[PDB]
This record gives sequence, structure tokens and C-alpha cells, in this order.
Amino acid sequence: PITGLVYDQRMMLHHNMWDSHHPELPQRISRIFSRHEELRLLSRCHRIPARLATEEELALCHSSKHISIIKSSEHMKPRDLNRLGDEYNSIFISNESYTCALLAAGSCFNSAQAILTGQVRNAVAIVRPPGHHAEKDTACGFCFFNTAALTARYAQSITRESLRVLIVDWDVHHGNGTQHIFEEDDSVLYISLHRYEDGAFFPNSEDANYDKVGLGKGRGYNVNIPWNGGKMGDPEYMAAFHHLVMPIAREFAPELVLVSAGFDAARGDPLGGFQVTPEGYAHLTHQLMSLAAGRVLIILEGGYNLTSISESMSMCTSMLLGDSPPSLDTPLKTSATVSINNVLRAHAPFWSSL
Ligand SMILES: O=C(O)CCCC[C@@H](S)CCS
Ligand SMILES: [K+]
Ligand SMILES: [K+]
Ligand SMILES: [Zn+2]
Repeated sequence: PITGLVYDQRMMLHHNMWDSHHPELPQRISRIFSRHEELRLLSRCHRIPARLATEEELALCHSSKHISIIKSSEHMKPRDLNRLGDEYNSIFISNESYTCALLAAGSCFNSAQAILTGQVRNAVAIVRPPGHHAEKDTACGFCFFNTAALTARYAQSITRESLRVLIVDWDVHHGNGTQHIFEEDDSVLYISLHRYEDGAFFPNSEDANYDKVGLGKGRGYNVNIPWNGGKMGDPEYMAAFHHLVMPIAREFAPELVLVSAGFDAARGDPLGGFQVTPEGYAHLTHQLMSLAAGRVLIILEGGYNLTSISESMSMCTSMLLGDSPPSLDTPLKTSATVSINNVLRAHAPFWSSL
């Protein structure tokens, strides 16, 4: 019953040289790491070493051209870096961005390998920059490479190609890159909960709507849970897991669970506008541990209130270590019931448990 943890100072080197107060702060990971220390959770975890992902490992999900542009950014001058960063949707680049993204991916490869070989039962990855917005051919939303998507492909590469991986994305923003990478894939089930607002919330695409169920062989293996009309919180995420996430995940019977654990849906986040409490994230973590014989990897994504994400991820690590879930504090808002009902009707054809 061992819980793994990976963290490396070197992932702080990715920074915004023009906007030092940019919300994707280097201190995001150190604040989460520091909160684990003062809560005495760090000494109960097994430290997993970080490492750089290889370019061949990046090719599992990303085109060679995209890898080369970011690899070339390591030697650019400040003026070249600003022009290149501005060519993407919400991306800043420094000379250390490429190495930090390599470390974030490679840190998750070691964690998945530790889980899949039984060295640890579950693991948490405090990494940056995030990954779930990165597409096959371009960077997006502070993400350069899709760390969660790469880890799923890496997990299959060290087991079997058809290894069933469930990716739960509870980051408040839709993982557009993760959806597109596995859109035609039946071996990687993608479930995302996200603020939608009829496509007005970032990343501002109708690909995040409930009717996108996957394509080809992947039909039914892409579950979007979009929220519309107002500040969502614990009761809405509790209901979505009870009605949609947990029934679909159990029928899928995953062999590995990856959590794109963004904490920008948390109370107090300056970007999400939601009110999910640290206890809420703990209960969601506890429910996912009932899958894949407890083989759960928590990967940091978004989340930009330093105090909120520190408490929230530490609560998740507390669940992986076996602690009992803390008790929650409300009737579902009408629009939330409407959203859950739309997903149920869209995915009932594919999941008899619905
Ligand atoms: O457009 C917005 O609503 C603000 C920026 C979006 C935040 C994204 S870029 C964070 C990725 S987890
Ligand atoms: K999401
Ligand atoms: K899929
Ligand atoms: Zn986000």
C-alpha cells in the first residue's frame, strides 16, 4: 500500500519573462509540494524520480514538426521567443520551457511505470507546464505537450497496445487536445467535466459539447460533461460522478486511471469561477480509487490560486494514502441537471449501465 510522488525543482524554470505575475506561476508546484511537507504527507509517500521524456516518446502523440519547433525554442533570443509564443493560443515560452515540458512528461512516465510494475499502488505528479490543451501539432492553453495523453500511450507501450486507460479531466477547462488525440480510440476512455457556457468559455469550441462522443472506433469513448449557467460546486460534481463518470468507468473496467487533475474549478480560483472545495476533490479522488484495482495517477494540470490548489491536491494525495474522506458541506442547480441528462441520453446507446 505505497503511494508515489514525483516533484522536481527544475520544472520551475519555465517562466514568463515579460509578465512575472502571469497566473501559470513557477511557484504553483512548490506551493503544492510545500503543503505536502507541512501536512506531513510527503514522508508517507515514496519519492519517484523525475526524468526527461525522449523525442521518440513525444512522437507517440505529437507530430515531428511540433516537437521540432519547441525543441528549437531552447536556443532562441527573447525577441524570437515572444514572436513564437504569440503564434499560439495563450502560450508564453522561455529558454527552459522545452526542458520543463520534457520533465513533466518523463515524471509521469516513471510514475505510471511504478504503478504498472507494482512498485506503488497509486501516485501523484506535481508537474508543470500543464498538458491537456496541447494538440498533436500545436501548443495551446499554457500546454506544450499533452502529458496525460503521452502517459497513456507510454503505459500501453510497456504493457500491451490495448491496455484500457481511463483519463478523467476535472480541470475546469475542456481538454481539447486530449479529446482530439484519442477521438478515434477505444482503448483510452476520455471523460471531461468542464465549464462550457454554450462555447463561450475557454477554449471556446463546440467540440466540448455533450454530443461529441468520439469518431470511428472511438464512438462512445469520449464523454463530455459540459456545465452551463452559473457557478458550479461540490453537489454538481458529486452528481456527475454518481450518474455518469462512475457507471461508465466501471463498465469500461480500466486497467489504469489517469486524472488530469486541474484545480481551477476550485473555490477561490481567479479563472474558473466555480466553488469545488478541497473535500470535494478528496471524494472524487476516493471514488476513482475503486477502479483499476486502485491504480490511479493524479497529474497536475491547471489551477491558479496557490492556496486553493495546495489544499486541494494535498487532499487528493491524502486519499491515495488511505485516509478517510472528510465530510462535505444543496439542491442541484437546474442547468446542472439538464447537462447531466443530455450526457446520459447521448451515451446510453454505448453504456448499458446508463
Ligand atoms: O480565456 C479565459 O477564460 C482565461 C484563460 C483560460 C485559462 C486556460 S489557458 C488555463 C489552462 S488549464
Ligand atoms: K476538463
Ligand atoms: K476516446
Ligand atoms: Zn484549466
